[PDB]
Amino acid sequence: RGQVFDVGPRYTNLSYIGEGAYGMVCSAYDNLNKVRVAIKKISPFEHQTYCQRTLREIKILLRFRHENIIGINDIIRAPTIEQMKDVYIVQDLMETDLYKLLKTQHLSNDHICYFLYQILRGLKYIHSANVLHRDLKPSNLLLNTTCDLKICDFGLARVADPDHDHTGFLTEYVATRWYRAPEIMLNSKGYTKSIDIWSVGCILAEMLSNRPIFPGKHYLDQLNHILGILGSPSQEDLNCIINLKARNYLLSLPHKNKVPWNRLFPNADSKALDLLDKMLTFNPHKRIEVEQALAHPYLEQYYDPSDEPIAEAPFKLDDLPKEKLKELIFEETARFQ
Ligand SMILES: CC(=O)c1ccc(N2CCN(C(=O)CN3CC[C@@H](C(=O)Nc4ccc(O)c(Cl)c4)C3)CC2)cc1
Repeated sequence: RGQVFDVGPRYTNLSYIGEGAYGMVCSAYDNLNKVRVAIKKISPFEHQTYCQRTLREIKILLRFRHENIIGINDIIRAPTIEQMKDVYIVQDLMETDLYKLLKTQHLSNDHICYFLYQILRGLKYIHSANVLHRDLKPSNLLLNTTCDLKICDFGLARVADPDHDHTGFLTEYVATRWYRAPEIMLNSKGYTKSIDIWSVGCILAEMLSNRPIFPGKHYLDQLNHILGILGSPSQEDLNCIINLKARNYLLSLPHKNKVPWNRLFPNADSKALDLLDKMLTFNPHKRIEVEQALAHPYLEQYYDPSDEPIAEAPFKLDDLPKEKLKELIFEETARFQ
């Protein structure tokens, strides 16, 4: 679109797909490996934050190999650090994403069940590598005509760090508001695996009704949408809240009873709602883990631990200047030259 998309000599015949904060994505013909691929142009080097998100996307996707996780097939950039101003990331081309599908189609239970299984199968692999995605939502679940589902966008991913998850009440957060677990607003930095399970619970709810379950209009409104459905937290859950300010705030609220899942989703499968309840558990310590979710009765037709692979070894940037991050991005993309 009169921007500049220099991907030769391997890729030709471009067509605009979309754009966002990250940059722009087109489809293109891989003249060396038969078919059309997706190529995204990233221009991150003027700011540390954009460099961090780019290095995470690249380092992680290059180390992962899983059917339900988008791969990186190739990376195009200049031959020297001085001339490198953009980076083009080549990935398998997908037809749509769950966000776009839910705007035009109501899904049958058997589609919801199969898509949920794939999300959880990919998430099992991510979590087995000690990685957190931290921004799961419908637009980050890519889909094709044969209903294959691939998780994308690891720009906000982190290595899990439960010992350093604690933070103060109403601490700012970057990931997508509607998919934030309640603890993000109360006492958590989103450094435990439970953060992702909550987001998957939101996605399941959204597949059941074609509407976001907790559409907060702003930061604090997100927690009151969550409490408006889950109802007031139990005494046990309040005494696990850590922060004086978070405890005081929850104790100051009028009592609110839980809205039954069968009243929000009167046409849903009862086993889907039992699993939804366990993913949307207020206390992250009581929230179901990915392996338990895969073993839940709702997914019994697909559950097969021998066909739900894990990573061969776990993964083991904050305040690193943009210049150092550019050098690391250069080194990480060297294998494709
Ligand atoms: C603000 C700013 O300058 C900025 C700069 C960088 C930045 N990063 C975010 C994380 N990165 C990504 O590339 C994430 N991508 C972007 C697009 C999405 C994706 O994978 N789509 C996709 C893939 C295959 C397909 O077949 C199809 Cl149809 C679509 C996730 C790195 C860059 C964020 C922000």
